[PDB]
Amino acid sequence: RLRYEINEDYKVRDELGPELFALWSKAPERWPPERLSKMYGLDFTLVRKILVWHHFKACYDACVEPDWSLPKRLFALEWIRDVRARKHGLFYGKMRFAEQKITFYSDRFLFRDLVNRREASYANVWEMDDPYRFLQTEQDYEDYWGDNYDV
Amino acid sequence: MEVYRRITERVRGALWAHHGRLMSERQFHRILAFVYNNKYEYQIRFDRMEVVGREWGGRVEVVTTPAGFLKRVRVNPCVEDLTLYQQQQLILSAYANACADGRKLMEQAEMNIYKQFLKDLKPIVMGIRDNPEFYTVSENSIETIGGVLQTGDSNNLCHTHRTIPAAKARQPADEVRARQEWEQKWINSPRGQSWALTLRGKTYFALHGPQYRPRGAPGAKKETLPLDIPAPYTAMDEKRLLKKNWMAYLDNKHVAEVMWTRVKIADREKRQRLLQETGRAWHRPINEEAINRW
Amino acid sequence: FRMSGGDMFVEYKVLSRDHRRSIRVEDAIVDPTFKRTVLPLGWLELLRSPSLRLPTGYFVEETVH
Amino acid sequence: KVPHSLIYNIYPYLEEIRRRKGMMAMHPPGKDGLLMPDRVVDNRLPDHLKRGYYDDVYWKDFFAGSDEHLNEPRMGLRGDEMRRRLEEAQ
Amino acid sequence: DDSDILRLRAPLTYDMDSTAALHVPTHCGKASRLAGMLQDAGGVQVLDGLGEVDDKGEPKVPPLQSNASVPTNVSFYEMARHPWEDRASSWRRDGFTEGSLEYFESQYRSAERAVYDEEGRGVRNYWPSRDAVEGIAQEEENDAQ
Amino acid sequence: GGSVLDRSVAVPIGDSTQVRELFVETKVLGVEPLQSPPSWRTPFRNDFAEERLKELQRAPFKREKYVSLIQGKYTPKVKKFGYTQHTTVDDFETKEYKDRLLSKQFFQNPQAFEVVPDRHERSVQFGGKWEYQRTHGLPTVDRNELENGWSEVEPISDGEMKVIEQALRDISGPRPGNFVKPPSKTKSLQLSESWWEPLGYGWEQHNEEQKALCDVTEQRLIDGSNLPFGGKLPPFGTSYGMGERMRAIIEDYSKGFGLGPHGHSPTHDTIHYNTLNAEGERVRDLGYTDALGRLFSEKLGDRDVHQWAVESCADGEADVRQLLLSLHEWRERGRPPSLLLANVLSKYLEEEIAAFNKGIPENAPKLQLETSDGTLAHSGSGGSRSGTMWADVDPTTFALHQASQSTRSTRQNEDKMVVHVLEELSLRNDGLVMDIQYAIRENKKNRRLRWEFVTTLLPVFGGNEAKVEQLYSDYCDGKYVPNITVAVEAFIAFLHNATQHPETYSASDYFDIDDGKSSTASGTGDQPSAGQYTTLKLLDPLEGPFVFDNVKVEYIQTVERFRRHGIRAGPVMAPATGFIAANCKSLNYFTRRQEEVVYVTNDSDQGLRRSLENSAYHKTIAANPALQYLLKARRGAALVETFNRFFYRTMPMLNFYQNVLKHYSETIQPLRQAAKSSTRGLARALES
Amino acid sequence: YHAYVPKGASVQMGETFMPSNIATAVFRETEAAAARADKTKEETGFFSQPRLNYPVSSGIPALFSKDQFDMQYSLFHRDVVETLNRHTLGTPLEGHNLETVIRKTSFDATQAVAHTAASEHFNYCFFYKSLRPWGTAPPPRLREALQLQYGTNGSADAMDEVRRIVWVTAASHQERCGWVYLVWSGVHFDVVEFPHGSCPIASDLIPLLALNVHESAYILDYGTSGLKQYVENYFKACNWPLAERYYLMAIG
Amino acid sequence: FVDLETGTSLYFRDTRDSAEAIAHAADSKGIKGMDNAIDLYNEYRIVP
Amino acid sequence: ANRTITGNDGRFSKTIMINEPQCNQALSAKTASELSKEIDKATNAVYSKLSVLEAAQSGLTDYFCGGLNFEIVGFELHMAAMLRERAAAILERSGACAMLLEKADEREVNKLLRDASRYEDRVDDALRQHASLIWRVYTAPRPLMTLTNGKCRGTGCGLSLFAKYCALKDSSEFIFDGPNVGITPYGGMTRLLARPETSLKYPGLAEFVVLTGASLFAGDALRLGWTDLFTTIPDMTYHIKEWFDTTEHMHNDAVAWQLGHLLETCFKMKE
Ligand SMILES: [Mg+2]
Repeated sequence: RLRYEINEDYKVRDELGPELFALWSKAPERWPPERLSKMYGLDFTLVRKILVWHHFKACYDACVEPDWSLPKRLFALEWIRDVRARKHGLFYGKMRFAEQKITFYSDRFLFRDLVNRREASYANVWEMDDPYRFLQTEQDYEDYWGDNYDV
Repeated sequence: MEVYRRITERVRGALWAHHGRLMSERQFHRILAFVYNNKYEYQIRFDRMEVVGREWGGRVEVVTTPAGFLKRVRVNPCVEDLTLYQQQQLILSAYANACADGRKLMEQAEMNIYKQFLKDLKPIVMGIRDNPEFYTVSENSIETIGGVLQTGDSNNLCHTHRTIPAAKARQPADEVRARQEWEQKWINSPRGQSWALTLRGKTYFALHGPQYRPRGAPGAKKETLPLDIPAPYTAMDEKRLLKKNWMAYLDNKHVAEVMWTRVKIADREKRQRLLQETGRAWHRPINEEAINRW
Repeated sequence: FRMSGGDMFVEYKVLSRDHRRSIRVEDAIVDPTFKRTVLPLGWLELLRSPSLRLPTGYFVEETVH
Repeated sequence: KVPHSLIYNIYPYLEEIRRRKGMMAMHPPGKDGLLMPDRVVDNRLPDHLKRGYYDDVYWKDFFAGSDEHLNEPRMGLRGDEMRRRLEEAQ
Repeated sequence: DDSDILRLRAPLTYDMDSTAALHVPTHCGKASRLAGMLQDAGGVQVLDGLGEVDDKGEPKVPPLQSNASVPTNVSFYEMARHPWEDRASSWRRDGFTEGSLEYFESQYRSAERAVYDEEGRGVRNYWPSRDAVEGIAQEEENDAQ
Repeated sequence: GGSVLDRSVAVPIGDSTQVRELFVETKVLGVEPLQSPPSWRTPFRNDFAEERLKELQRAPFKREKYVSLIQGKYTPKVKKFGYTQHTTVDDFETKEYKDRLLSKQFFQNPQAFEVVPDRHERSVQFGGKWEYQRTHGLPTVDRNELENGWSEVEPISDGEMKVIEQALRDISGPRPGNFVKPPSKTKSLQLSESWWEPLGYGWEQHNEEQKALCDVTEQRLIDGSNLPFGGKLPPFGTSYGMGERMRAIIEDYSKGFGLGPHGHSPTHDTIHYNTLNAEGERVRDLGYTDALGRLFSEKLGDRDVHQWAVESCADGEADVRQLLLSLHEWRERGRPPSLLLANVLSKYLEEEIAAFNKGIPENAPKLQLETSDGTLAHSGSGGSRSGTMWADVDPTTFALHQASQSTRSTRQNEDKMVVHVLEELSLRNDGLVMDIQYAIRENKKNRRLRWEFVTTLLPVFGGNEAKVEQLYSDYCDGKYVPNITVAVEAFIAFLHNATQHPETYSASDYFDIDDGKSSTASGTGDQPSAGQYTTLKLLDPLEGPFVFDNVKVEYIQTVERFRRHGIRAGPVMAPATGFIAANCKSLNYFTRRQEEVVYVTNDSDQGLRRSLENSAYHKTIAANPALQYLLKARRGAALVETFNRFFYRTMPMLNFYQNVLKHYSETIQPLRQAAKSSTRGLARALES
Repeated sequence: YHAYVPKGASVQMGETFMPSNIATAVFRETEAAAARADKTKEETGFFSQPRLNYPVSSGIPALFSKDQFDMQYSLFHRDVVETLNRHTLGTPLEGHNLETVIRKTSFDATQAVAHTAASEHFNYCFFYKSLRPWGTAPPPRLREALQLQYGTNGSADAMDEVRRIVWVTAASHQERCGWVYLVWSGVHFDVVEFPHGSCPIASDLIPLLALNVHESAYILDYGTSGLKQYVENYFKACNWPLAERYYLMAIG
Repeated sequence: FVDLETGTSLYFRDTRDSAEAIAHAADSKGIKGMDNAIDLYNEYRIVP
Repeated sequence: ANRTITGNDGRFSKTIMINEPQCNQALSAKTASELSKEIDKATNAVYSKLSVLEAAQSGLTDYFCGGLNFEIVGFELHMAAMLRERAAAILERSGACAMLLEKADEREVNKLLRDASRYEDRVDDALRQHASLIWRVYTAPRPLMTLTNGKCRGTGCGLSLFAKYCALKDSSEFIFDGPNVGITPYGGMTRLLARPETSLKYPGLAEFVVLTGASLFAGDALRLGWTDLFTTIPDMTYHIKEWFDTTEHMHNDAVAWQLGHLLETCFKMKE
């Protein structure tokens, strides 16, 4: 009764060996999620999910403890959206679709950001994708780290 | 991105067209991923250096990383007296000639990447055409339900090329083994003994000896025989799918077929354009029997 | 992070709390003989960004031997 | 119009717009990716030629029971395996 | 006058025609962005006699040179290469455990030189006895022992 | 280590005494800073002594058999890709890395490292609840060595690129089976499903194949009446959907793809193929058959195929099995006949082909068997080789069609020239001759080899390029080898013409040039170092004599790897070519006569020197400072090497044919033994 | 690209041998071709020439040079069709089968144009369909039929005898304008000679093989005295199995 | 959509100028943007 | 803000129409720099499968697009020349960026010169904005179809011909002139005329059109292979709109087919 599974192109068995583990082990900063995400023909949420699982499998394999901040780092936008949603509608959990705003944007709504992105420039590639480019104001840093009482 | 993905789809499609082999989506994407990461590496190293564009005389100087980023601008006090508009245009044109030099560099780099990529495709591509069963017919020969009809004209103009020695197989592997046989033959000779003490010799041993790489040093530590993936003799993704679920089989073979068709259409478009440029073809269909009469 | 002469060299980026102002340092010794990290006094005014939560740039400003 | 809820889908697109600067935007000079066929290639061989063609690369009698790769599917076969075919036939 | 049309072909300087060169795509994207980039670079620097040549021809305030060169060690295919065999390809192959493969190949070799010439005469026989075909290798038993 | 970072550690050379007594020459270059050697070149930071002791203690184990302790296990175990268990590659793992890693792993859990493990349970942790921040991941390599230390990549040339993309544009040409899939290849569907086997899917096709091509003693016939739906596809709304998904699978698997004769997909919107079975009828009235096929089946008549084969081969002619095989594959399963079968049929059927060819007008297609061109594909000859109207026909369909015709019942020996050898060998090696001939063709196509031959032999005759061209074409076939006299004065003429105006012959024929950037003390190597011609350079592998496109890439890589690093061996070294002796008036190579052919060796010389010095050009050549090294070298073999190299790069095919005859005289008698033995085999088998 | 390349031209690989002059002359020929194609699209009538099942870019093997066959196909036959179209429009015969034109114009002097053109159209068609390029060996069943009639105590004597009677019939038609058919009367075989502008369907026979005895057929190759050689070659190139399946369909 | 051949030519419109698609001056080589697949599995979903 | 450029948006399609019937559709520097905004903001929009640029003409004008407005350019060039004149007049009146020995004269000379250079800066801006506009059309990320209805002067020629989808109606026309107004042609069409293709098909045509100001029409632009597309259908723009209203998905398979089918059924001349 369990015999078939959707999406046969990527099997869980084959993702047990994590990809390019002999590289991003040795300098995990030079390896943002993008470089690896070009490997999978799936959508965004799925491939980031998979990358998280890779990191964890790798860690358990090498007998060291995994970065638990990693899921928060890859999903950072989703993290902050959930934090601010939780503060807005007063609840604890993860925001689901029914509770999204009903605003209807115009067709060309993204233009300003589009020309801002298209014309961006970066000194090195680390600046291009650092994990923290999501954050500008202090409110951003206060929402991103509220979890670790250390930070 | 584009130039690569076109060639990779060429490979996948051709792989299924000529033999019944499917390439795993996993594999197809991981090729491209390797190209991408190559480019990324070249970027990493490209940002450590700077390119200097210069406008009028030397009195407008612009220092910019080849990626087009701007680091410094030096200017003569002469410039300061112009106009805001002309100052802007001047600096902008210096920046442009900087981006030009940088882009020249990068384009050499990219040519290099393309070469490495091709070299990595070669065991697959030459995997499919180097078999005793592989063949092609000319594109202008009619195809009918039994088989393919003979092109009539210029019985001199059709030459069938053959990639394989028809007598006993000599594979690329035998050639590499021949190369290291000659390496050792040269080294172990007296004249080679004296050569191995030269600077040329030690350059050769530093680049191309892997065997002497100390434990933990980057790079391959043995010399590798060239990969052999003979296409009709190696089952790849179709057998796993056929065992597991028929539906994914039909879908993946469908994808390969579609890609092959698409590639072929592209080749027809390029052919058509090259035919029009040289004036043998008109700009609208003038011959409709070549289409409607089937 | 790189090695020479027996010790570590690390690049880092110093920043105010609101990340308005910043300074890069290329090769810094990682030395665990310092209980607390030391900077040149001049940077104190360079790194002071008086935000809303910290009306004066810093939360703690005192004098130590 | 675009619903507020569905905009996240545009993100990866918008992302590699931002990230396309530098080498990732670069295409190989001279190469379009569209390679037209020019010549005609056929490597096919008469059966007696391919009987021992792959003996050195692989074992002898490489094409043995292969129906697609041989015009005579039964050649090179030892008697037993020849008998098997009829055995399942009757 | 012909010399005047000869003059037209010369590239644009700012000394003659007082206009900067056009180069179009950079002007298209970055024209409105320039103030930003400039102030990111900490403004311009007004120096003195940048492109101004001295008495004997030497540059006054020596000009800035580009360090840029095409890096030659950077192939990624040898950076991440096959996990056990050292090959530089991108091709994913599931190999067999070394030492499985060795044993396997050994017993095959034995079995086949057992079938094809059973009497060790040395020539290939396509009509083998029923005892040599369905017969088990004694090497297996000997290995158990 | 190839690298910028790969320099060694500080090493001792002794006091002033031992240093002056060590070094002979010392040349200095400007001061630049000291880079610390990387971690893997550093002996104290890299010591593996513990692990090497572990290897050695386990070393006697490595010398015994591998034996499964499950007896009756044969199949190998699969090791999958990317599993941590199986990774052998250490990129940066030094003793340093292995120790940092060891320690981190130990403080993760200690109970992994105990021989008898105690209970392992998680306790609190001293850094905080977030301590993982200060702990996690694997030890990190220093980023300087990550970035900079990597080997120097071996430069890929444009030659190997053009080869690869040639192979890339070879595979993009169409295969004849894909647009309209033959009903023969669409019977092959098998699913692992429990509903697929009960209904024999391709049963009517498979039945047809069996009945037509197989003897009734051995055939299995599927009956549709007993099959689930009556061996059919059920009417639409009846079958609960079994039938519909049946149809879906079939229509999806049987669909064609790629481009058809009208240049479009089979599924294209407005334009269609096979309208009203217009192609079906086009096969009906044409049919697939050779003219040669029916001429043969006419002359042979009734009598036994095998009998005919024992006849058409006398004992020493050819293996009967070979032409039996090729005949079977040609008659049914219609194929192009192998040049073996074509030679046999040529000397068998000559009067029927003569009679078929005797009336034809001038500009109309004749019927001819001549294999002078390497390849067998009968799209290559214009279809005029056999009587075929088709480029290709898939075997199964051909066999069905011709079986729908009721004809068959289903229910001096010593001295040889090169031409003599190829026509004799044409019977006993199909493939070898096929190769020689394909190669000959490709060499005839090069403009480059032609231009070399021409411009080399022009000065000797000095005359008509008509005679030189003729001699070129005759040289191609082995019908001409140059006389050694002519050879020597051609070489001389070359040195002259290349010296007097250097521009043409240093931009076309290549000499290696001296690098004054490199200076050491030797008498040969100094004349190699400044302002001289070091070596005579052979043609690049793209413009050279023929090599197949399997190996062309590796051939290229090897040529470059060897030229760059100054390796003299393999394809770079030129084989010594033979010529016709001075006293001998013979035009060609012969299998038996070895004294007609003369080699110019280092030790035994052909008078190249005495012919050089006594030549009228000796002083104008002595003028060139660059040639002075190739004239006089420590190795007196400079002249011999220049000579042999010259005639290899100019006239490659002398060595080609020389090796052909070499091989012939080597392997011929084994082949005659095989032939006679097999033929007599079928002979006594036949009469018995 | 097939649609865009004109009717005659062959689409091939550039060898870069073209000087700019002839390279321009070609484009001009293509422009002209486009113009004449636009006018032939409107000159198109009801009937048209048959598509050939076999490539004639080179000659028909053992029979015709390229120029011979293309002087039949693209010269005489297409004229016949232009005539046929001119005279079947504006008449009661508009838009009917080739048959119902042949059969309803039979034996009348007034419609002789329509009938002649029609029957020539059919003859040429059937002639093209009667030629298989490398020839074929006559099938067993047809040989059995023919033998029962023509054969006198010899093996497939019927084949030599039929290809003799065809020769004789051809030589015995003096005018050199017409056709020779091997046909089935419905009760027996025979070889009939039709004059120009006459057809086997008009006489209600069933045609098996066609041979073109017009002098315009063999003139460029075999000259004026070469008819015997011509026929002899025709049998090297003829199509028997067609004749057979027509015979068997006629019988049932 | 895919079955009807129509519109597949449009992936390849850069071929319309031969000396350009070699030169790569324009960054748009593809239907929706920079290349034919930038994001295949993401973009299209923005339609309700 | 100037009501110079106007637009019509369907669900999946976008119409940008240039409205300047008075000066014969000759774009100013401001209006061009504006068009390069509306074009790429229409083209980089999320839902646009096709962005159609055409000329909005109430029947006053038969031009699709003019060149630079030569009246404006001529005007301010003349002004600049006049200011150089006065400045030279007073420079040689006192002689009987200019540094002098008198403060009043330095004052007014420098004021004059500065204003002159500002004028010239406006001309230069005009040229740069037109050229960059052409580039914008050339590099448009999503498909931009330029319907050419009526005549084009030089930079207008550029604007219509370099869109990857450039359609010609019967009324379409190209005038590359301006050696007749005493200037060298602009708009990049020079490139098209110099392609080795044009030298093959029509040797000499390049000199004919560049020297002699001479009009090329739809047939000539088709034979030269400057564009693939031509149509005779009334009010094509409406039909494009309503066709892309009935379309459904955004996946590039769908888009490719919808656009392609549109092209084949109308703009390619099959029938
Ligand atoms: Mg904004």
